Amino acid sequence: RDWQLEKVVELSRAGIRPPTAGNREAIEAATGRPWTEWTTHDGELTGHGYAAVVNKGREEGQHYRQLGLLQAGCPTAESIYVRASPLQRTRATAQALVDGAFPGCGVAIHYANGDADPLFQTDKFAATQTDPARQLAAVKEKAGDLAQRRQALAPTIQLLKQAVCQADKPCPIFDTPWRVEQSKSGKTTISGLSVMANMVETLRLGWSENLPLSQLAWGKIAQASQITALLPLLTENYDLSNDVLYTAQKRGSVLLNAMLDGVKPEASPNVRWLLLVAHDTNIAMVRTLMNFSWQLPGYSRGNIPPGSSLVLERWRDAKSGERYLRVYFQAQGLDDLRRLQTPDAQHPMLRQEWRQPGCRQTDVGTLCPFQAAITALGQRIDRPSAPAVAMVLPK
Repeated sequence: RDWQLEKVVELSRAGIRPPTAGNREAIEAATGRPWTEWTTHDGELTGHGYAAVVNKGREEGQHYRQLGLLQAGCPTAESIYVRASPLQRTRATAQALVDGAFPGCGVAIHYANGDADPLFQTDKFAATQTDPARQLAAVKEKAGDLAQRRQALAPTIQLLKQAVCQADKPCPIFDTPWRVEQSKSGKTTISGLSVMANMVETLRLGWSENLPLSQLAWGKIAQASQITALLPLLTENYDLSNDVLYTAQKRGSVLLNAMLDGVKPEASPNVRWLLLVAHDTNIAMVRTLMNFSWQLPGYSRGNIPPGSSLVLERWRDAKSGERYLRVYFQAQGLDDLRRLQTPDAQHPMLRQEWRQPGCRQTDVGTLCPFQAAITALGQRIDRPSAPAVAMVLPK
């Protein structure tokens, strides 16, 4: 064996959800019409979502056993530690991953006893909140000419409008020019764009969910390519929120730091696989701190599909004993999620590997000298916003 996988650190997004309660209200207001009520409650992991996540977890359990990272059979405390954001959907997604990865092993997952995890709900902690003033300057600065940004996305805005608006009946959201706004809590948002993004996320999830076409966008969206054509609005909103460097630094540093320290030797806990299950906003902030941009086929730049994940693998050369870090983002394509396609040779997981000068191509993927990789991924971390977190939760 030329290469030995030593440690996995993984940050999964929650699986397929219906829109959140807030999303629903914004998007129904924005389109002057009610949207499909799913058989899943708003914000929770759909069963289809669980199915899709189980399928990824099953392949991943098989993959990592074959690579000798994981023991055969049921895992121990040394095999894996799963830590999920306390929301229902992330817990359920955590359960679904280990459900697939360790068939019948009743593997426990862990989450904070309250509603805030310092790794995830980072805006609930002193060290890891944005300063409103700074946040506004930073968003306004990346945004620049917002009228110019709206014009550039005009075609995509139109496709969204053709999909979600009734002819003859008003569609207010498409009429409001794009401004940076800031709520009393200091959350910034782009008027019009944000809610359009929310709409687009809901359509994508509806597609992925295997909703009937009649309940997705009233018959208007019939093929995966139509979802793909709408995703640049979602990319736009991410560019002006979660992937604004400053926001990523204040709210995402603690997570990236916990992730890099987790892939480091002598890590605590002593586990072969540290699986963190949280939200798209969290993945977005981390990859932005990693300065890791991806574009998977069928998706737009930076897109974070349901049940997707950012992975850090520490590998070891069998000859030299030198250590390498492999970093990638993985997801399933739109139709694959819709079809509950089990990933395999003819329908592989979509994947893009991070790279920098120094990395090398190997049988097991792009591998980057460890210390140079850890240093590079970490440059952008704000140390004061990266407190140490005990990775093993209580209870």
